[PDB]
Amino acid sequence: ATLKDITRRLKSIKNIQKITKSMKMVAAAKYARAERELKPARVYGVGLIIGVSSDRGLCGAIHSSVAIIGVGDKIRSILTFKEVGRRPPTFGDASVIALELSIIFNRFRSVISYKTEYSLANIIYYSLKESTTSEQSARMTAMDNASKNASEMIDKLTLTFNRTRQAVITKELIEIISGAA
Amino acid sequence: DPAPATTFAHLDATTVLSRAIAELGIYPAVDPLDSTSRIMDPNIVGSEHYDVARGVQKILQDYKSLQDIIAILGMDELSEEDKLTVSRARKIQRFLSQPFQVAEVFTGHLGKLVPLKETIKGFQQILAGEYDHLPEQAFYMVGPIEEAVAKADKLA
Amino acid sequence: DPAPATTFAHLDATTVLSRAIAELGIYPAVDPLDSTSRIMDPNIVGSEHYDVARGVQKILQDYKSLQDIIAILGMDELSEEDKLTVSRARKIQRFLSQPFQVAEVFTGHLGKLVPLKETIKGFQQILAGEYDHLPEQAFYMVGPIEEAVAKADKLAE
Amino acid sequence: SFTFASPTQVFFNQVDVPTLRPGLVVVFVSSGSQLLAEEAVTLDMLDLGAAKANLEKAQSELLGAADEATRAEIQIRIEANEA
Amino acid sequence: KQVAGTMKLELAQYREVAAFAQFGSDLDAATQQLLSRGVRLTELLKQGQYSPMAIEEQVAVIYAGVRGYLDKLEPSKITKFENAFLSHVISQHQALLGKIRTDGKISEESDAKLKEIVTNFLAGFEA
Amino acid sequence: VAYWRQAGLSYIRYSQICAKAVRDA
Repeated sequence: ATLKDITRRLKSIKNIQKITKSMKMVAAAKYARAERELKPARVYGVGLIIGVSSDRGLCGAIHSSVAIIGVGDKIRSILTFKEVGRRPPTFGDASVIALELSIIFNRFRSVISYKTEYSLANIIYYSLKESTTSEQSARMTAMDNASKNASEMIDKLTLTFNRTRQAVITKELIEIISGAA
Repeated sequence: DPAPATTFAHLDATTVLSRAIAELGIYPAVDPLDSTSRIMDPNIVGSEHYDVARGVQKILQDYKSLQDIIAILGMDELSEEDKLTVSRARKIQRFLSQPFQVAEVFTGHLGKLVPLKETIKGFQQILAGEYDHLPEQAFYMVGPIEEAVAKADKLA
Repeated sequence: DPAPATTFAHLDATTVLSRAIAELGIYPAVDPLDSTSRIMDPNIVGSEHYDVARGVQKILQDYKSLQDIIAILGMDELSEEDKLTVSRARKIQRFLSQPFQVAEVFTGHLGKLVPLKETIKGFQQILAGEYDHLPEQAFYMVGPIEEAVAKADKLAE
Repeated sequence: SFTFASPTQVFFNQVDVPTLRPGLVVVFVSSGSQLLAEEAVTLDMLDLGAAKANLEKAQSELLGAADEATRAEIQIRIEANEA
Repeated sequence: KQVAGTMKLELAQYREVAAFAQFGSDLDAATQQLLSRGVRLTELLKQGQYSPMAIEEQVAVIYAGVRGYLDKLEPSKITKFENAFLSHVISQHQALLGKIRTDGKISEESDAKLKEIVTNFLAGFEA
Repeated sequence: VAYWRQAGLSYIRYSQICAKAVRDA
């Protein structure tokens, strides 16, 4: 509406655009690592609810699609283990969960696509290795789109700013001219 | 602008059209949150009419004041609660569109005229969540709610 | 606006009030990032006073710059250092609010006058993280920092 | 066909098997159940000069100490190190 | 001119990355170093009022950040570090400051002496 | 019955200890 208001929004959406881009780049590297680790994890995999996701949002419909234990801080806050997702999952993570004790996880397909004794720890591990590959791809995807949406909003807001900037000057001048005439 | 701004108070009912709405393909391009009537009163139209109208407007306003976050991050970041309100609001937005007898060349559809009781019932059912399972596009450019049901059946 | 804009240069101390702040129930509605004084100088008020004042302004400017980012991307995206500055800043914003004797008809609270010594100490301790464990609202609409502690105890039960 | 993998490495996509129980596989495995092992390694990577140090350290905590099932964990570590 | 160029370039590279200085816990070391050099040089551009500095005193502080001697020092301590550091060199190492003035640059001898003073001074100050 | 399975313990803890002992060597 007013130049000061747009000024603050513009600085805000400019920062977001940059952060979303950097977050896309971190997730791209995290996915690159995860997809490499998923290869030997699948061949190993071949041979109560409770719900598998992570602590971190900004990954689209990863948490919502999978949503009394739940691995991931998002699972319990929406509906217990914390500190998952940030560091790639290990078999030790699966053991911790199994020791504290269907299985609901996001299965990796591609960068865009994903779908919802000792072998007990194997199944938890399988779900973990698939989940993070899906989560890192989905975050990379969502942040790419967010950074694009931020870009288009920066342009739209900059145009509104400049039309308002010009209109303010023109209006002030017309009031001055009218008073003088 | 002083011209339209001064005109409002001379009216008993106002239908305010929106370019943004037209560009989304919703015709007639009525802004449902900026169009008013003096007879929108429970003692005049009855409590049922009034309640459904205000209920429709509440869900639309709730959808509106999420536009900031949706424009940046999309619908997938919202809570389940907010996603439900977005899905219903989008269906309501579409069910508010209607083929006009006069605009048949542009819509490609035969014009429709809907009885008041059928309008009340259709939006009542949507608000109640009776069609939460139906796709949004089924509600686009129809007359009565039965056409939205039939349209969804042809899709899936 | 030309009228207030031209007035600034005639003053030695400026207290700038903001509707954006009043709207939050923060009274007096003083903008801590737009109020100035000639004597806000370490050689006049002393280094302790000056350091705490600049520390308060820094934390509030850091929070102000973050608000808009966290409103969209979320608190969970902040580093531990950032969310510590957020929680402390929000407590500092609240501890700047104060019930006035002349405003009892508006606040429902008894008015309070806080000695300068107590003002410095109070903000020093919040900045130092001495009340990180206390709820936000304990700091709202009180006099000295001892009332915030007492309010926190009262807020438990 | 025969599949032999740890959660991180694939070795194969007669087999001598220790029963799992820490020991040598001839086509070193830690444990598990296609042969599935929590840690499967060479054989080139293992030392072995430090496993003796690990065995003696585990036998030091055994003469602790004391409280049951602690203890049982120490003995398992002794069994893995002996192999 | 022997220090202002390097500083200008490192701050320009920092400004490209600065927006997510608080939103990059898992980004790579190269951009982590740009950020680390970044708000160190920025802290060194802070200055009190009413004590303008001789050019040789300016370059001695700018050199310390540019050649990387404060990268391990907590950001918030740099302003108070410089005050203490500057008082120390003015009082005790005027011979050093004169050498940067008489010779019109920081030589290898001056560089070695400044390394000893800064590094040992840093460890005492951060305690 | 195995000694570790008396007061406690699971085979998951067994394997967890054995796997770590391999890494540490």
